[PDB]
Amino acid sequence: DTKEQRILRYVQQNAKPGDPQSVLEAIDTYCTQKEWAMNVGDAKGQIMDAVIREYSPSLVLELGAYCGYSAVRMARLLQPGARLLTMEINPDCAAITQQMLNFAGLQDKVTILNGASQDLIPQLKKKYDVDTLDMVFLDHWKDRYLPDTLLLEKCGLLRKGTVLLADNVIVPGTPDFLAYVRGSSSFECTHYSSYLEYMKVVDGLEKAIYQGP
Ligand SMILES: O=C(NCCc1nnc(-c2ccc3[nH]cnc3c2)[nH]1)c1cc(-c2ccc(F)cc2)cc(O)c1O
Ligand SMILES: [Cl-]
Ligand SMILES: [Cl-]
Ligand SMILES: [Mg+2]
Repeated sequence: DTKEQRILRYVQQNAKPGDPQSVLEAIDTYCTQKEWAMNVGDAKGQIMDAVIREYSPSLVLELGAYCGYSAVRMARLLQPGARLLTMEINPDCAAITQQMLNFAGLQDKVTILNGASQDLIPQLKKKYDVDTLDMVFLDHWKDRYLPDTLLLEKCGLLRKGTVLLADNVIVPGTPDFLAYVRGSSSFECTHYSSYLEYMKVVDGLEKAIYQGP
C-alpha cells in the first residue's frame, strides 16, 4: 500500500466516525510519529481556522485536496448549507479524500472533483452552477498558483472581497504568485508566518483579498 492509504487506515482505526476533530488529530499524530505527509498540518491549520471563522464563506474552492485534511478542516467550520468544492488531479488521492470525508461525516458539504484545475475551473459556472467564489484555498502544484489565479479572474469567478488563502508561500515557495499578488492593486495581501507541517522549518500562508478589476 501507499502512504496515503496508510494514513486513511490509521484514521479509520484511531478516530471516531462522524467526528472531524478526531480525524484531524489522527492524521496529525500519524504524520508526526510515523510518516511525514504534505497535509497543511495543525500549525498552519489553526491559521486557516481563524480565517474561515472570520469570513464564514458560503462557497469555498480548494485547489489540491491530497488526502482531505484541509477539506475536513475547512468543511467542519462551514455553516449549515455552505459548500466546499475541491479539485484533485491524482485519482488515487481523490478516492482517499472522498473516503476521508465520508468517515468524517462531511460528504454532504463537500464535492471532490477528480481532474486538473486548469480544465475544471472553466466548467465551474455552467457544469457546477457556481456564480462567484467566497474563498479559494491554493494548495496544489506551486507552479500553478499564479496561472490558476489569473484563470479564476478570466472566468469571472472572483468578486470584490473573495479571499485567496495560499499554502506554502515560503516552502516550497511560490515566488511568481507572491510577487504578483503583492504587486497588484487588485489584491490586498497579508502574510501569516508559520511552520511547515510537522517540521521545525519556517513556512507561511498568504491571504490575498480580491478588490475587483
Ligand atoms: O507539492 C505540494 N502540494 C501539491 C501536491 C499536488 N501535486 N499535484 C496536485 C494537484 C492537484 C490538482 C491539480 N490541478 C492541476 N494541477 C494539480 C495538481 N497537488 C506540497 C509540498 C510540500 C513539501 C514541502 C517540503 C518538502 F521538502 C517537500 C514537499 C508541502 C506542502 O504543504 C505541499 O502542499
Ligand atoms: Cl491538506
Ligand atoms: Cl504542524
Ligand atoms: Mg501545502
